[PDB]
Amino acid sequence: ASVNFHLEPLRPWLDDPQITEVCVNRPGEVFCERASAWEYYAVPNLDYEHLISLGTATARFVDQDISDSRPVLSAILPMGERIQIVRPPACEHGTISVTIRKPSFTRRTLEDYAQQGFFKHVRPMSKSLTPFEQELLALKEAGDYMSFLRRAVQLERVIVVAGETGSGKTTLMKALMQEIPFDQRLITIEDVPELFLPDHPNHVHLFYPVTAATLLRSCLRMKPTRILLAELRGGEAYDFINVAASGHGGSITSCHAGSCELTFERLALMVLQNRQGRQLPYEIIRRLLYLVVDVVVHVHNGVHDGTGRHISEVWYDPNTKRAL
Amino acid sequence: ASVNFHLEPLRPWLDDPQITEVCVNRPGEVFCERASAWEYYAVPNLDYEHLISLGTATARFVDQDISDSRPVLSAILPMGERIQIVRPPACEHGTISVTIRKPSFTRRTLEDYAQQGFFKHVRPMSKSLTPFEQELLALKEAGDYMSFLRRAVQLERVIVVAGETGSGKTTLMKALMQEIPFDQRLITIEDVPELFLPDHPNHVHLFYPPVTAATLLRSCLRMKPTRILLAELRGGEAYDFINVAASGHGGSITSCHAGSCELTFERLALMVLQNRQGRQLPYEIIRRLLYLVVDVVVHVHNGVHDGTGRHISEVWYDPNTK
Amino acid sequence: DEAAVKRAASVNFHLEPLRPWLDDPQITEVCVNRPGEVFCERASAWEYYAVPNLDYEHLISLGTATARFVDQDISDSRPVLSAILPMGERIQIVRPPACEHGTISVTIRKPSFTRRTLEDYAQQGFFKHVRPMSKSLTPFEQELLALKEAGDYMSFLRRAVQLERVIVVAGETGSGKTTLMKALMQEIPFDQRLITIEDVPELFLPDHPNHVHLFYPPVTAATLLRSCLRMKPTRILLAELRGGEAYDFINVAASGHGGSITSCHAGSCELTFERLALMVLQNRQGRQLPYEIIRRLLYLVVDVVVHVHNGVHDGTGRHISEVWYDPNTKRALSLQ
Amino acid sequence: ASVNFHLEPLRPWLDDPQITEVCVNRPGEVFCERASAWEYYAVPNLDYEHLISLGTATARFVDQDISDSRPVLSAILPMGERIQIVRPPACEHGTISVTIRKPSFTRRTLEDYAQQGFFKHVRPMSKSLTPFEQELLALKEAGDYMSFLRRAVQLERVIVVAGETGSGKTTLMKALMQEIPFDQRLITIEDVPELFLPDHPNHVHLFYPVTAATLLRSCLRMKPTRILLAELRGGEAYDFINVAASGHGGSITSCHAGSCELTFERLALMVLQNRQGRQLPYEIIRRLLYLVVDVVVHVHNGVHDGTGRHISEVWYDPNTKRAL
Amino acid sequence: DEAAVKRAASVNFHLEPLRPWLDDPQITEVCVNRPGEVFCERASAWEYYAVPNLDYEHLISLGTATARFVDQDISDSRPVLSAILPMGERIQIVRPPACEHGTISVTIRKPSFTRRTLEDYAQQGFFKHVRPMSKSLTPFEQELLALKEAGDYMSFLRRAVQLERVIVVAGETGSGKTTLMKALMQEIPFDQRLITIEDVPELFLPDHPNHVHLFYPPVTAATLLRSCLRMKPTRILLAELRGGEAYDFINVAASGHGGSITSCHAGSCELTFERLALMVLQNRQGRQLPYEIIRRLLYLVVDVVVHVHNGVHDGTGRHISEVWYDPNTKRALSLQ
Amino acid sequence: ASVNFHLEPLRPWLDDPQITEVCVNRPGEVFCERASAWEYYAVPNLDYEHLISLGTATARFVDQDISDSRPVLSAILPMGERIQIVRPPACEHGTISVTIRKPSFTRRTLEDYAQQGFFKHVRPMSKSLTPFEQELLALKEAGDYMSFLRRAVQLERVIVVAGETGSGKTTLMKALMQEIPFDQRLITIEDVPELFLPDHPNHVHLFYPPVTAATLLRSCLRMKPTRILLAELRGGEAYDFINVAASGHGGSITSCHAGSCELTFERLALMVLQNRQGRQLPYEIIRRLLYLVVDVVVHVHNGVHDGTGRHISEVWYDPNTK
Repeated sequence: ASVNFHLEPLRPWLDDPQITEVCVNRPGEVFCERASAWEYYAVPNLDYEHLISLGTATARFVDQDISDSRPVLSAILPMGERIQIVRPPACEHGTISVTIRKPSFTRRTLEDYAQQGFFKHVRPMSKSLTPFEQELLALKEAGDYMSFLRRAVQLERVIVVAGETGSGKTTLMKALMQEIPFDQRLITIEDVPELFLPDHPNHVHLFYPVTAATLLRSCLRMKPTRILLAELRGGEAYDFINVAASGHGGSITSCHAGSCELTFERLALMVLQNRQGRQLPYEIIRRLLYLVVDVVVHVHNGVHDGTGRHISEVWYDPNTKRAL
Repeated sequence: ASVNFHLEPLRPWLDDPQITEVCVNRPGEVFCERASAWEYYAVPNLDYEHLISLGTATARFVDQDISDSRPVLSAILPMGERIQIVRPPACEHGTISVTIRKPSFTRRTLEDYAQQGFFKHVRPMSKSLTPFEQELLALKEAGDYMSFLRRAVQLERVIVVAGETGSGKTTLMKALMQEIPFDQRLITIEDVPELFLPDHPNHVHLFYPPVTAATLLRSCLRMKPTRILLAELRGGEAYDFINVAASGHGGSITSCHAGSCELTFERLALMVLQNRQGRQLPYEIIRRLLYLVVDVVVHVHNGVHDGTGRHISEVWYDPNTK
Repeated sequence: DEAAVKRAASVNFHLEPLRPWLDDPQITEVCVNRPGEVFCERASAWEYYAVPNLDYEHLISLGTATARFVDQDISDSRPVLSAILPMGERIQIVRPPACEHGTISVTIRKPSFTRRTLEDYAQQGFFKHVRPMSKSLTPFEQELLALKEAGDYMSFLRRAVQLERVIVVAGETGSGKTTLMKALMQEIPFDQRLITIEDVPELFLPDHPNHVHLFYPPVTAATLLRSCLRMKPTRILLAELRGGEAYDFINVAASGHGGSITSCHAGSCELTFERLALMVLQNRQGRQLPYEIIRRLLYLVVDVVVHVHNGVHDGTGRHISEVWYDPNTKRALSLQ
Repeated sequence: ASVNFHLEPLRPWLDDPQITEVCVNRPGEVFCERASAWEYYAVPNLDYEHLISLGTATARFVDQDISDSRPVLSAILPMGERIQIVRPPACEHGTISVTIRKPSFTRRTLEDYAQQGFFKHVRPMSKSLTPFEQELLALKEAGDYMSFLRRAVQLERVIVVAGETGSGKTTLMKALMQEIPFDQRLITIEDVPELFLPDHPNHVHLFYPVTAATLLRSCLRMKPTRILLAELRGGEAYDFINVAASGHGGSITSCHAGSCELTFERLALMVLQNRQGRQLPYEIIRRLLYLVVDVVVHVHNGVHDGTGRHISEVWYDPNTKRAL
Repeated sequence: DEAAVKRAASVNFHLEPLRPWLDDPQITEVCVNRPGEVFCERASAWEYYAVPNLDYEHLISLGTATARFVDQDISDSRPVLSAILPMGERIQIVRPPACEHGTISVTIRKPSFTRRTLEDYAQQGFFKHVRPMSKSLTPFEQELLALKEAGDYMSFLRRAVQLERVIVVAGETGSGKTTLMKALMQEIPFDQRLITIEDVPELFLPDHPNHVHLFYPPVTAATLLRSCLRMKPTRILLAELRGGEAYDFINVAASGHGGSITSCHAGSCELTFERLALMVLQNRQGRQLPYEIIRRLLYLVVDVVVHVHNGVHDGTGRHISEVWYDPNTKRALSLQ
Repeated sequence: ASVNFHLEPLRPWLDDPQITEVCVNRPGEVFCERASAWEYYAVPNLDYEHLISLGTATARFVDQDISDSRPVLSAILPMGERIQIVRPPACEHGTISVTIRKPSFTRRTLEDYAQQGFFKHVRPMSKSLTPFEQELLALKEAGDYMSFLRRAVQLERVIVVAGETGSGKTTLMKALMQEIPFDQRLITIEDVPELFLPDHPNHVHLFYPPVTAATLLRSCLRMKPTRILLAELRGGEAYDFINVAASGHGGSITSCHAGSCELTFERLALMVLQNRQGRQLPYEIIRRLLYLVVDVVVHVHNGVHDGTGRHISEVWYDPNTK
């Protein structure tokens, strides 16, 4: 009842059966998902103070605490909605991230599905690529790497930006992010603010001094279109694999590595830092990386020959992704 | 004697030798198994309050407690019946679930079994694929995926509905559940109420907010279900799921967030490694357990880029691996 | 001195009705399964004797006296007792929550006094049948193997029990495992000593006078299995393998207790071994074993797996799907 | 100085350079080793009380405590002697086991060794057995198992007595122990007193309610001719292997097992209970058992045929001990 | 507001003598290795500039001001500092216990401002030499391989350094490893930026003006290796691999810092990899790696091992026993 | 300046460029290495008290402590010299051990090395067995075990003396030590003083009663020994032993209680598994490390039964494994 009172400013979209998700990224606004598309609404009556009290109320509704020491909260609402709340240390200051995912009521028979054309698009078996994969392979083969990278982001390929320390990985990552359609929901996970999103109104900045791993798990309950982890460095690599395997595509991240092949090499080493990652045979880890990582872009300092920063290699091998 | 008193409304079925199981899913009704088939009986004088008091009496009989914080109870009654009681944090509100399994007393000699045909049906065990499996393989081969899925449910294949979050897995899972014969006993395990069963009168809804999906799966072993319907596999329960399915509980339907059919088995393995026992298993053994237990994986795709919309991208079925 | 002497005299007092069997050098084991009777092991053969002046209360008192002699308690919350008696006898006592109500189980092991030198052993023919130098081949497991390959599964199962093979009855719940297990138990010779371990009284033995029913509601199936090692059973009949006991089962069987029959919920023969292995991993010591070793232990210990299926789906009815028997892998492995 | 005072009654044998070891098994006596042979001396002035105070004095000489809670003590004496002390819980009541091992001063050149015939007895390489091994193999082949067992004990083979529960293993073990020459030093490790030694004056009974494992390690510092562990049951199996691999031969022990092959099977499982035992691949454990265990005698109940207790099998395979 | 503004102004004050380089858009890195000079990276090339009005005390003050701006301390017990300056520059500062006495090391990384879209990258030719599609074969490591097989080890070693191969100088203690390492360092082009990590000042660089000597006596060889990632060295010269640093070394090298030369006490080339693997296991994260993966990392990262032996035994004198070079296994492995 | 003061009696050798190492093993003497050869010098004014004060001064210079409970010290002097100091719990009584290693300053180009013959001796690395190895194999083959053992010590093979307790391993180990050239620097590590060296003036006796055999082995790395003589391998030190031997310290002689040569490697592996790092190594890798590091195993047998008496039963040598 204390929770339901604090959910009052969200009633229009909470009661609208056409809407599947109700998000608050910062005071004053709401983003709602209606048929897989996001809509903006200006709700001024929704102060930062209001959202802070919303958090506490929800915490007290079940065995739990909300904090500064415990900024990430998961809860189930009276009417069956799931709510994820991230507070000010773990998310951008002055903001309180809320994601409410409404229960699914849709009832169709297998016959109803049939008439919707639900069984018309099953890919039979073939090692044959999708039209999108063919397209990317052609652009690469043509040597048009700019178009390749733009299309890869549009076709929601998982992209790892690789490079030697001080290579400009973050900058390239930022360039790639500008190719993400502006109406998609983005969540950034970082330690120091760099991945700003001026053209992507529907976004949440998450911060770890709470780890990158816990934030990645938080994202699963946050309905992002893409997750943008600034950098893979240790045990999170396993969680990253897991998140991407879960269906969260279109991710862009970065990794210090001396080449494309060394990227997969170093990512494997990071997986072995996870308690679950350690249980996986090495060959399985390497297979997971290939199933999940679509593109590796390596940025090179240009020093054995004074060429300056340049891209040394772009790795893309969907034929091993198809087969394996 | 306190438990026996509360058991009195069930005497007609508890004393009938033809009956092996006596269930109460909600106040006012009883379901009984006679020769592997369930029968409904309306029992008016079996209030919600009567069942709560039944629970406490049975708890005290074994020197245990049962309330909101201890909602799952296992006990053995003095006449040898085993009783499983789930109360309403862990089961549907205003509802108590009771399952009484009666002792087996039948005596038959080796000669009795033979003349009744107990040794006549011993199959060779050729890796040549059971009539049913050939039927399912033929449908997939023909590309009749609707009939395939209907038959799979009817043939009690273990089915995992896969897809990314918000791709309609639950809805498909619900569509597949409507293909389960209406006279079968069903138990749902979920954290949000979604898997409603309007056409399956014999059912129990179990809930987890310690009570977990894993404890609820273990509870199901003592509850005589025909199928177990776990809404979603997410962590350590995957191991318990494997174990339950390996124990001979077939016809399960569940879901799993995954980016493809292979990624489903890939993610399910990672979930098994979250279990204390699952961790002891070599990865190859986990992958082998999944193949022995999981018959079908249906992957749902949102069709965003190609503008295809909501569709099935792949159906995995390989009984030549099992 | 006196304190110990006083405590020794009380035990002896309650041992009085067993005095004849306890003093006879030709008797090695002395058992009481229930009020009014004793079973004694003569030359590896059991003999029945009626002792009416040996009621329930006598045995209760016997328990407590023996407990006190070790300074322990045989209460209803501590119903299993092991002790070494004044004359050197090992005694195991199980009381009424852990054994059949209105019964006490007593097993008295007796010490040697006769086999002191190697010359003694040779005199009573201990070195006479050392003839097996452990055959790399199959003895007349080939008889069993032929019956299986001839398809006569009824004879196979009867012979397997007679030949003391370890048998696991498998099937889904409600498939009739217990009933088949009981059918198989009727094939055990009626003069053999049997001990059942169950949660629910189901494995009744009308034709096996020398038996003890043990029960678990701390007392578990595992503690009861360990207790059996100190009773002198011919076979141990654990109703069902469900968790950590699986490891104790393996160790009981590997210690030379043949002819065990048990059950396990499983969807096939292969899924039986699969599920038994998971149960082993529930044990503190089972966890230390590599998976491949657990699977090897199962194959060394488990001779036959009979899987039961309810044919209601195809309309076949109650039948056996598969009988698993592979002494050749038991062989290879044990020789590997 | 407090230690040296308590070592006074032992001066004759401590200062005798001909003697390498000075043992006290119980109040009143001393056993000394002179040229690998033991000698008895009656020393009445050496009370139980004297030995208790000897222990404490030695404990206080270094960072340590002697107890009931800490009954096993290792120390190095002022003049370089090593002393092992076991007190009343861990050793037979009313006794205090002392073993003093004197430092080695012998100086020989390689030339001195040569004239002593030190290089005359090197076994070249052959898979050929020693005369003793040939002898045992012949007795076994002849079917004379009584003579085989007697000779095995005399030839200091490591013997495991196996059997089903209630088989008479201990009794056979006791029968085998009577074949040990009466002038050899014996140490028994058990939980309940059964392995009495009326004809072996030089002995120490060790007890665990301190484990069988810690007692086995204690034996290394106690100069036994043979170690007699009543029963192998868990992790000690590894320590047993280690002790036997160390050169301590002539051991006799027991193990519940359903056959000879099941003995090695069960012993392997016990090794896996040790923290170090777990590191060994299974094949290595099985190889260690074969290198260390010479004979397995299985005692059988005689029940499939009413034959009574008998020996079912005697396992002896030195040809796999030679090769592997 | 004001507090932060006041603290921002102090840093800028001490940044004044670097103002010309900091404001020039064509300059990307700005370094101070010692009082009186700056080195700046123009187009991946270093340039020397003399700045006399930039003494030791200036740099001390610069450190403290930057520390305060992050609210930290650059003391003699905390001599390594990382910070992000007001205009976005990353700055690494090492002071006098951890670097050469009477010197401070400053490295200022500068932010982009120009490469915002993919169109920008193409304009400055970032997509021009993506031509290597990573050859499964050997480029002109075949040149090195021929020199080794021709037996011209002197040319081989010179070329290996020029070709920026990772080189480990191996040998027993007192075999002259350090001297050979110094000989090999003279083969590094004099215009490359070098950073030495040592316990003992030995790796002097008279012919390499752009260098920083780092020292470990908490500051360790490992923390210094991590510090190097934020300076902008061409190569890192760790005097000796001894323990847990081996893992950081592997990660520095795998991150794209080619041309490293180091040493290791070992009795042969094979014993080098053997000992390096043991050092990796001294690392908290190194311990998580299976042994086979550690050995694979070593092969991916270490190009050449030169083993030195003192021929006093045979009377051969100071010589090289073996040169190990196997790009074919590096290859197979990285492609495996 | 406090350390420099106490260093003044060593100035002649600390300032001589031809000298690479300056050692003090006991009061009154110095040993210096000039061109890989040791030289003795009598230094009267270098009392036991002077060396204690040297230790403390050096400790304070690096802000550490040195007494009975902290007897091993490692430091770097201001002129770049590394100094290892062991004081008399951990080393012989009335004795302090000092080792000063001087910085290497030599500059040579690739051209300088070539003309001086630094690249001329690069061997093929054929698995065909070094002249010395053939010599040793021939002696064993001829059955001349005395000459074999003498040559092995001279050729600086790592030798493990094996046998059961009280079989005379120590005595043989001492006999083998007399075959080490008298001008080589030796360091013994023991818990009871037994490995006396009357004919080896340049030596240090290290003792362990925390100080262990393992810490003492690591100390030896900074002490410039020609050979390390660990009395006995018993536990976790085995790993450090392997590591020291793999680091290029050859000519080691040690002992190990074992019932045969194969049982020696068998027991040494078990000892390695007692080390925290040793535990991470697969067993096959431990066994391989032992074979790479251990050249000879001599087994001593008491000859009790056969009445043979004290003799060598087997000599293991297999350079075709290394």
